Amino acid sequence: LTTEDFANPSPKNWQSYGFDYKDQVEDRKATKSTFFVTVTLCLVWGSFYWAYLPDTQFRNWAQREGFLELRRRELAGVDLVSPNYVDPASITLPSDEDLGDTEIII
Amino acid sequence: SNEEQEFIKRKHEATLKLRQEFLKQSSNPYRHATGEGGTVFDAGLARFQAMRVSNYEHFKPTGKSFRTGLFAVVLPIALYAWALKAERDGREEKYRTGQVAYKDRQFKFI
Amino acid sequence: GASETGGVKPMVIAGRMVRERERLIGMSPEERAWRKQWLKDQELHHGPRKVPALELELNNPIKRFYRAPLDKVCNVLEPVLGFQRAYTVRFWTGKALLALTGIYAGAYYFKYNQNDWTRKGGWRVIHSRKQCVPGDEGYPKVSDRSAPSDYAARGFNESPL
Amino acid sequence: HQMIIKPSRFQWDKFKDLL
Amino acid sequence: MLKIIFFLLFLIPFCFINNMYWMVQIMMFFISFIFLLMNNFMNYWSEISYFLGCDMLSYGLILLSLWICSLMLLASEMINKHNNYKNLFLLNIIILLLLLILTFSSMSLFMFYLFFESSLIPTLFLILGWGYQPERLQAGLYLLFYTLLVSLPMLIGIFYVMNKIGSMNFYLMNNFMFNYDLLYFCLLCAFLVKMPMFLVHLWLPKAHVEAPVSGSMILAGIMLKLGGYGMLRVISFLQLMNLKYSFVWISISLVGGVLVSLVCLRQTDLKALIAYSSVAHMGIVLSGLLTMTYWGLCGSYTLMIAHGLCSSGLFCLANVSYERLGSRSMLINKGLLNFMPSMTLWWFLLSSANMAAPPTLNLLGEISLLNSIVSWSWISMILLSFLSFFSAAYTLYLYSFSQHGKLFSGVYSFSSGKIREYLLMLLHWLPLNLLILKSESFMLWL
Amino acid sequence: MKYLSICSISFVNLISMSLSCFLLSLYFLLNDMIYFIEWELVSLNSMSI
Amino acid sequence: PLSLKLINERVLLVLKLYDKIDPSKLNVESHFINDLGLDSLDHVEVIMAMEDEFGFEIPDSDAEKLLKPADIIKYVADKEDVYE
Amino acid sequence: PRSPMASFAESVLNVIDGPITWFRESIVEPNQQKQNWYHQRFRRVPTIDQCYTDDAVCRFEADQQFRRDRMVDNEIVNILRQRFEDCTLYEAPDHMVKCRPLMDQYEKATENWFIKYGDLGGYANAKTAYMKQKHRLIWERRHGPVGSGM
Amino acid sequence: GWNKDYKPGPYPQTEKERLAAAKKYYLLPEEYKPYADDGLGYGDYPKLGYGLGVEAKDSYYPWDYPEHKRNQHEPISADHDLYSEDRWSQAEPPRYSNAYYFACFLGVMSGCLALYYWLDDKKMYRPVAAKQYPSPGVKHYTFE
Amino acid sequence: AQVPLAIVSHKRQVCSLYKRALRNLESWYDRRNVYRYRAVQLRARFDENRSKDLGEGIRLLACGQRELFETRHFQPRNFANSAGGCAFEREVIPPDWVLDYWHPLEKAQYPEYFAKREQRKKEFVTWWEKQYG
Repeated sequence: LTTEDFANPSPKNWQSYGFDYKDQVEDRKATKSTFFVTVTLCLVWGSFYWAYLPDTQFRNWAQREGFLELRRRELAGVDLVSPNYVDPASITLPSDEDLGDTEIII
Repeated sequence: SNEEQEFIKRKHEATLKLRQEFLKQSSNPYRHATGEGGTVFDAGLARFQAMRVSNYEHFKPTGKSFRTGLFAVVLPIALYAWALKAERDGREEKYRTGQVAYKDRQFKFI
Repeated sequence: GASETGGVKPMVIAGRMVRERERLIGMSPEERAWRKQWLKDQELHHGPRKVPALELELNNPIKRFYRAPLDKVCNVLEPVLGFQRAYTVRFWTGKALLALTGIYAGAYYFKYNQNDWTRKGGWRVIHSRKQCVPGDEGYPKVSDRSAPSDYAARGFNESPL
Repeated sequence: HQMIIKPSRFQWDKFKDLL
Repeated sequence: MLKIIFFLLFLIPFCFINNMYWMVQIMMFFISFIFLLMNNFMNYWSEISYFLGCDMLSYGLILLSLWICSLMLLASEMINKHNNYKNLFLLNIIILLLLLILTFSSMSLFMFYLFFESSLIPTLFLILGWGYQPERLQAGLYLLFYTLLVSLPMLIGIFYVMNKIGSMNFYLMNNFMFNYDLLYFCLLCAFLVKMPMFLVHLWLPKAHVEAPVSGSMILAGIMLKLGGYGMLRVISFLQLMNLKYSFVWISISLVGGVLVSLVCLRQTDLKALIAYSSVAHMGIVLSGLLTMTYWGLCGSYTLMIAHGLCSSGLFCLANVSYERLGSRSMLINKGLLNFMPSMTLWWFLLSSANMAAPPTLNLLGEISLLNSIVSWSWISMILLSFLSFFSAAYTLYLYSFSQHGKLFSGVYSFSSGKIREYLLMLLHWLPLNLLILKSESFMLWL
Repeated sequence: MKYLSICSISFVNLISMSLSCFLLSLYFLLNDMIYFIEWELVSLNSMSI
Repeated sequence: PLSLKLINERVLLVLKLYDKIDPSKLNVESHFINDLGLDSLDHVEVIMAMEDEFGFEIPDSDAEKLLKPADIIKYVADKEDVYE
Repeated sequence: PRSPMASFAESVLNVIDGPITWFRESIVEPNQQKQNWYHQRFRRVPTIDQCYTDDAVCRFEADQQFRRDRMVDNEIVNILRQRFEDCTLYEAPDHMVKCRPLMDQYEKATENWFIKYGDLGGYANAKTAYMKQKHRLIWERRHGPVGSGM
Repeated sequence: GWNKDYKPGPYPQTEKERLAAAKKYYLLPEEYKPYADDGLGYGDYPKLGYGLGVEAKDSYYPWDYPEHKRNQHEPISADHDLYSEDRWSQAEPPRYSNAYYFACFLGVMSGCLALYYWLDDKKMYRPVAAKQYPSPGVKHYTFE
Repeated sequence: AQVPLAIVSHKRQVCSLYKRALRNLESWYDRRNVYRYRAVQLRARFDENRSKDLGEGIRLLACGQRELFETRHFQPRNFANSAGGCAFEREVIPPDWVLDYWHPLEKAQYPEYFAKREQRKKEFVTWWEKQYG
């Protein structure tokens, strides 16, 4: 090979991409389509979809309901956080003779 | 000693033959021109690989191996499990008895 | 056929003479001639030529689409200040425009669409009280907020609910 | 100007431009 | 759901058509995009279709399965360049991905078990078919016999739970609680082998090495997480007994994490060192799972998601040096900064993801896991510091010795890096930093 | 970066950022004023990363 | 940038600054033991003189393999990679 | 305007504030349609104690309102902590005196959160907190308050 | 050409097996030295130099591989990782023993901790009183 | 291509001890005139001692090795460009066959250099066939 062969490279001496090693047509089509289905679909349009995803978890609703509840609980003034799951008068506790020897856990 | 110089000379002749083999095989233009990547075939690299992989075939349950497997693996596992169980039982009896207050207990996840 | 090596056979050329310790233990004069020929071959007289196919393949059409008007700005200033002094003022025009665009976008975002009580994921800005010295308006000054609801409101006090 | 022996960086630049 | 399952079922006839290798990964990334779209999930089961439904843990695991299989078709171009059986490889990958989607979207314990032990046969087929080693028979037999030996009595445990309760659904079985030792051992030890312990690991470093690249992706990417998903489904009704017997497994997992992290400093293979590296991080996952906290469960789910990407991305990096330098030996792999300098970006970006890294989801999984284990006992601060120090003591060794230093003499000429490989290691790292954004998705499954 | 020095680009960029940060630091000493902005990532057990 | 004539001038300058070597008897092909009267420790002094002059380290085998100033010129020109 | 630095900062603030206010009131504020979005309100389904053991319809609904009440109470504790943080920033030298009622309210909130949802684990059903409340009220009946128990 | 072909074999009980194993590992018979017959110890593999690491070996020797400092077909040591150039190797042998270094360091540390924590309540002070801060209940006086 | 032989003579041993002793003396004494004075003192110490026999020379050589090990400097002076120095092998030159794996459009930037390389390839393959073929 001489100087003018390297100065103007032949179009038949083509360096392949990673996808196919038989013909140049299958390299370009698979390269452009694989970059289409990963970058501009799964990473950009999918991330744009996940940015404007609605409240699947209710974390925004939890913050709004927490702000409204802290507005209304300190107005009543009973408890900012309620310690009891149900009302202590509504729950019917068993008697000491009813329990006997049962493991009370605290 | 005169026996040392003959041994060193024989080792140098063997090293010279292996060096000539390496200079023949490392700059091979045909093996470079095949295009498939690889390395010059070194025996000691394959011996090191099979030394690192296969080791059960030279293993026997002796007292030295039992002492190594006891003091290296089983004893720190046993001491760590005993320490964790003792600390958790000592904290759990204080938690279940009621010796700690509600607002004075560590790790409330709050 | 796909040629990864450009159609020529890849091989080493300089041989065992690339190592400094193999150069010193002994040289045949054919190896001296080969090393001298390799060192005369490794020198370059002129620089690399501007291959347009590398610039064509290494630039997507979107890059040319968003770099065309600044390229026109650099080309219209090309005979005035030369190539080196016009590419500098071209490169520090678009980058200054990008910096001012980022500054204006960040200013608009942090003072018009900051985090409020209806959203968790925004940037929640908390500011401290400015120091008041005499010569300012209202030097006898206490804390304006005193209620627990005024602290960390995030715009809850102007809620329609 | 001695010519430095560097590996090929065409594929990385083409990957960057395609990305 | 049924859309993804019928999509893969009608993608099955793509294998029998000639010159159809690259369209299947295109349609797999398209159905991964569609699965990115269907994200209306909360902590309970949604999109209930017959016996198939999905919650947030199942959503993240199916999305990880689809991403790992879509990159698994992208990594294996050696199957496409040779005339190795592309149709059988594509059929095995589609069948295995369908079985993983079916065992993760299972509403009940039994269908989870059935597709869970159906999944090991295509992994067996990939290991004994497409590997490049004489010890593939030692690789697949260890895996199958370990998992089968510990998973057969789990079936007796599963029907004992069915006979005591009546149902197979996860929610109705969450109500009940059992106080039996042997039921706990049956329903736990199969997952305790399926994720790596210290004592039961053996199938892992002798099945990762002798497999193909695709066996390495499917083993370190999603099939160390079948056991994690199984323990996340089983631990809810075995709380009293695991609180009695969890100190043994947590102590064994922590000391084994320290010891296996000491093993990797004495490893001379790239593919074996990542194989033992999967043992150390899943030891932290196992130690944080049995504390039953909110933070332990959430950080375990986050670290399994963030580990299935990074370990698979490290296993792609050891493949692209094995294809060119001809061996997986660590002595041969030296100075690849001067051979492939553009690859060294992805080596350090995926080796840093194996340790604590600033933008990755692995740190957010590791922070939320060390919280629960330090909260569990104060004695664990001694050995979590040693384990998390030794983790980057060994993980920096693989990047340092493979990607820095003098070059290995006597290496023949190989090809340069390719755009497919740069794209393959691009999609193993940009999910790791794009998922800290919307991280309440991939963490709060409860 | 082509036809130019990346060191010169980084030099001019970091002098501009250093001058901006210095002129911001002089404004924050006149008022003794502290700002603290917060970006939520994930919230659980009333604890926010 | 060096030359063979320059390195030859370096070697003859250092060997003619040695007071135990007569500059009339000194030559590029002169042997260090048979032609010139030098001790076994004098050649080590010459070797460390060339080390301090040329700014590298000469090993002991390459110290004992040098017997002429032209050998020192050939050893320096091979290490510092000049032939013209 | 009383300092060269203050005048320079005022000029920089005016140059910053001008074009963005022009872009909002000139472009963003016109052509924006008016729509109404609402805060979601949930009715109170009866809890885990007012239904039978064999019914799984009540267990799902009471578990869902227990999860919702957990997220709301977590936001109560989070807002009460952010109030203390804003007290610390706004009252920068004198944070010792003013932030004490807020810190006491936050500590009471943490204590009540650990009463209700404390030590439940990762799998906290609505029935688990109810049985914890039953055992806590029994231990309060027979052993007094926890912290001085026998 | 695999791991099952080239591998360490059984231990050389007899001398002819030792000669065959020495010729197998490209080592002269006098150099070859197998390991012990214990449970941990390898069989048939040579015991190479465990004296000091790769940095002790001659860097001026012309090696076939300048990295790892070894020639072609030379048997790699079994603990090549521990005795590598990177970790736990010295170019020259150390001047002192291993315990002298730690002994001097913890001796200086124990002396400094002891002499500091003995003098922790003998801090000096200027001829100065307590700093007077104004209180609404307690008043203070000047000297004029 | 003379590979060095591993046997070391007794005169080579005492020459290496003399070289290492003067290198340690240069490390200890930084000023050149004081180092020259101490070097002449050490040369006189060697020159009063070279007339002894072989076994006494071997024993006193071992004693001198022990003395030089005892007086060894903690930071010995070494040349930076040589092996073991402060800046040895700071850059690593890859072999030239990676130049054969360039793109042809990247090969077009140095066409005279690549044509000379392709000319030199035939000379190298005939030289390799002459040498090892």
